Amino acid sequence: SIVVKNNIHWVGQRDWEVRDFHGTEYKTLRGSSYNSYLIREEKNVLIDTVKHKFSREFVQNLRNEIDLADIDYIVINHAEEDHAGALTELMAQIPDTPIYCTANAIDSINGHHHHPEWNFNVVKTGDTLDIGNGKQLIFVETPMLHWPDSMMTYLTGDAVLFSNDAFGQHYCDEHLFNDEVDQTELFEQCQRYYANILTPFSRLVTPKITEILGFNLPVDMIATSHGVVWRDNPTQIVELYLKWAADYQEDRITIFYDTMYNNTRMMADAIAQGIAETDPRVAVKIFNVARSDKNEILTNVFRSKGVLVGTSTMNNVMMPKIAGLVEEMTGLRFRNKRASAFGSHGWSGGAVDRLSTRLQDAGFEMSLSLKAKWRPDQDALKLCREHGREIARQWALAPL
Amino acid sequence: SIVVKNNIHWVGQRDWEVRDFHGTEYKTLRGSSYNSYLIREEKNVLIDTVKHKFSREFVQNLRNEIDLADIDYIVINHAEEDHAGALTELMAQIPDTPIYCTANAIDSINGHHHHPEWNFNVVKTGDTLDIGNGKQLIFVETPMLHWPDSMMTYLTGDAVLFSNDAFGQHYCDEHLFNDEVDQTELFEQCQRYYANILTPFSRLVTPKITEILGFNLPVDMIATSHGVVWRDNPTQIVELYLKWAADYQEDRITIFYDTMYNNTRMMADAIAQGIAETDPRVAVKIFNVARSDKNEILTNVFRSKGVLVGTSTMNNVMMPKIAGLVEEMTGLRFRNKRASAFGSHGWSGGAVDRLSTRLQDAGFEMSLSLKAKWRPDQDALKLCREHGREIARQWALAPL
Ligand SMILES: Cc1cc2nc3c(=O)[nH]c(=O)nc-3n(C[C@H](O)[C@H](O)[C@H](O)COP(=O)(O)O)c2cc1C
Ligand SMILES: Cc1cc2nc3c(=O)[nH]c(=O)nc-3n(C[C@H](O)[C@H](O)[C@H](O)COP(=O)(O)O)c2cc1C
Ligand SMILES: [Fe+3]
Ligand SMILES: [Fe+3]
Ligand SMILES: [Fe+3]
Ligand SMILES: [Fe+3]
Ligand SMILES: [O]
Ligand SMILES: [O]
Repeated sequence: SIVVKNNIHWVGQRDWEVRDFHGTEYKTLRGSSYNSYLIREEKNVLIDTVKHKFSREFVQNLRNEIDLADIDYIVINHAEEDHAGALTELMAQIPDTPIYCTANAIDSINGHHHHPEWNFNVVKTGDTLDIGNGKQLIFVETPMLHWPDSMMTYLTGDAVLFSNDAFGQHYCDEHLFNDEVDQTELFEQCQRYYANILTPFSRLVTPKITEILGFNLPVDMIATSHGVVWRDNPTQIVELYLKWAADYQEDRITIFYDTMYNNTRMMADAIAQGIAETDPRVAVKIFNVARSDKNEILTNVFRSKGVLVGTSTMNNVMMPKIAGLVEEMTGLRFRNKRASAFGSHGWSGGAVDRLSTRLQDAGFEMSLSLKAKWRPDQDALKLCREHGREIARQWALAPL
Repeated sequence: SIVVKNNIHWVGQRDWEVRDFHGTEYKTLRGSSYNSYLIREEKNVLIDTVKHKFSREFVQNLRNEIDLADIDYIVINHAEEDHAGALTELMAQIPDTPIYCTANAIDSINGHHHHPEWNFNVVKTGDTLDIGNGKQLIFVETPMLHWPDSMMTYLTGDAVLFSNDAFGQHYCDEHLFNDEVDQTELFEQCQRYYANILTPFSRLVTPKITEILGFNLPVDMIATSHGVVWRDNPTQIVELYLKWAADYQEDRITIFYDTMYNNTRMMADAIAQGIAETDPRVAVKIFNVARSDKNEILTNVFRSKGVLVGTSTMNNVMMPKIAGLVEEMTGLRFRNKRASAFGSHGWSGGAVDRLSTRLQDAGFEMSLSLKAKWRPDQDALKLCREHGREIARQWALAPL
């Protein structure tokens, strides 16, 4: 194990090979980690666990650190499989150990493990737990961040905020602290995390952070359930969350599409040029949804002021990958963004209008659509380049 | 080149490496071919071409077979890129050569190539073209099979029906004739082709085949644009098309789903058991949409009497891959099929009802949904197994 601070010991699990989270909806390109902590004062407290597949390693490593019978309290900030998956394995050795968690946590913990006979202790915001030596744990309820059972645990004296998922990122490294890792790679994974997971709950992030800051509690470190431990200016990740939650957007336009014969692709490239030559301030990214990483697309959309989505008509409907991605954006609930649909068709078409409607349903302020028949000739590409001009002038953050 | 029959020479292109058709919406696991034919009587006629990427090889191989200036007529049964892609390359050497095709073909050919100065000859059903030696070509319009410009060309005397896409399949082999290849692999690719491409136009297949059979024209061979040439009982592929077009279905149920933590998967496996123990006559297939081949899924759905689609609730909506696949099935327009939605949720759910509605929009006759919270315990799995029982009894093709 690794010493986090004083009597705080990291007993989690690094996952270098992991590439798929939430099934296949979140690609972890730089691996991930599952942070579990063992506090050893007068009382011994285990905070969260690890993935189920590493349950055997978790219990064995935990034995080498401390006798399982000497563990007093178990804390579950979150009952998702990647944090409470090894719970059943552990409770088999110490079934009488009390479990501190939220009321919703009992529903989620029992929902996965089916061991309601366990000794649960429902906690709510303001509740405290003495561990001796003048130190105590303070619990803060954070429902829908990102789960109904989510909560944070604060350790007095050491000033360590166990935030679980919050302020975490999927980044695997042998070093434990934020000031010991690559800053660029760290920022990319942090932003990648919020944009794909916490975006729809942005309206709850600001008020909750304000509430926690209102407690006037000192924060020396922020120990999340994923990635590094924030010790050097740990409040920096909290500030980013404040910015990201405020309907974050840069002067950027993201264009993505699906194509069978590149007709729609040629439209996208023409649109980008029309934008770039109209507003040099705007950064432009283009992705083929079939050839690109879905999570990178969503991260840019989160950063963008507006997007253009392209699709060709296939059997009177839009292409499946485009339909699927739009369905996903509807769940993320992006705010204060604009959208414009485009694409090519053969005869009757109809996929472009279909897509435009669903983008509006997803919450985007819709501009006019751009349509073309078969492969665009020189005259058609002028219109597509013109469409980019019209979009750039409309979506301008400032004059000129 | 290879001799098909008498003065008919195959001048197409085999594609062993090809794995993606229509972008990435049709996986060609056994490669494919692009059949082009050169008829050499008193007149010389080229029927269709090949993919654009093989244009340089096509024109070069064609030169070795015949002088390009000695080619009298060019026939385009279909103006899709995989058949008329090398047209521009060829017309650059012989721009004065007449092109025979449908009225819609001119719109599609010009739409891709942008060379309207070419000498087009609009043809319609019943039109003939003399090539000498008592032989002539007969044109038959087949709109929406699968394109508005689609048509077939019949050669009298030799009794060869150039059907283009119709009765074709994506199967690459060094041997040219159907009686020279693996029959099982051939049938799989043929059924795979119709189910994924021609399903929505099934209402047009029967009447068109009836019309062609009404001409009382002899059929010795059927030369398609993809795969083998039917010479040994060539009308066998036509009979399959008659069966497949009549809202084809076996006593079979296809179950597919997407899952983040296998909760929905455990429901699917439980449902399958409940069905298998209720109706042994039914064949059952199960697929994870994230781990399976999309085209194999659609082929089974085409063969099935009904399907069960599973999804967990993710951000108040369904999983993208499931939403995307449902969008695709809506375009295929399956008929006389039944559907039942299921899936797991965390708290409020809603993805199951959402999916069930879209399945009904896709044309499926909807049965009751099956829902579960978190991971199903023993009592929950009984319900899922019970749901399979209720589905099996309802979807029974015959009593008991
Ligand atoms: C399988 C298939 C289905 C199609 N269905 C339609 C359709 O329903 N309506 C339409 O107007 N065009 C249809 N088309 C024509 C395409 O939309 C047309 O070729 C388009 O310009 C190509 O789009 P792309 O940018 O993806 O290459 C279809 C084409 C294919 C290959
Ligand atoms: C990222 C994420 C989002 C979720 N969103 C919802 C939701 O909006 N509504 C709900 O009832 N449950 C939600 N859940 C809980 C899951 O539906 C629950 O864990 C389910 O039982 C797992 O489904 P599975 O079969 O794919 O593993 C969510 C879970 C995750 C991981
Ligand atoms: Fe989580
Ligand atoms: Fe997590
Ligand atoms: Fe075609
Ligand atoms: Fe084809
Ligand atoms: O998590
Ligand atoms: O085709």
